[PDB]
Amino acid sequence: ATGAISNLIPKLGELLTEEFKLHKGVKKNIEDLGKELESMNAALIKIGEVPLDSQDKLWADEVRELSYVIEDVVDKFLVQVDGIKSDDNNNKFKGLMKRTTELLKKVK
Repeated sequence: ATGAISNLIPKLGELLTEEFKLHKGVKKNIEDLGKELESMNAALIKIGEVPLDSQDKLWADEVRELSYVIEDVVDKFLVQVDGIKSDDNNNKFKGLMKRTTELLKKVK
């Protein structure tokens, strides 16, 4: 037999494609939100030059509430990204590669 290599090839292919779909989906979501926050930031700067009513005050509170909501989602994403970098299973690559390369040295 060839060990688990026959089973490993389609699993790595499944992992490669699913990781690629996840990256592109997350990358697009962050960029699309960043585009709208930059557009909102530019609009709020133009309004700051205007010499406001109660509706402006209410919408200012809605802007502040949205900032909290987005900041919470982004801060927790940064924490999870930091955790994946320090993850135990994610750090096993270098340990497997060292054993993999040393065995392939004996081949050639």
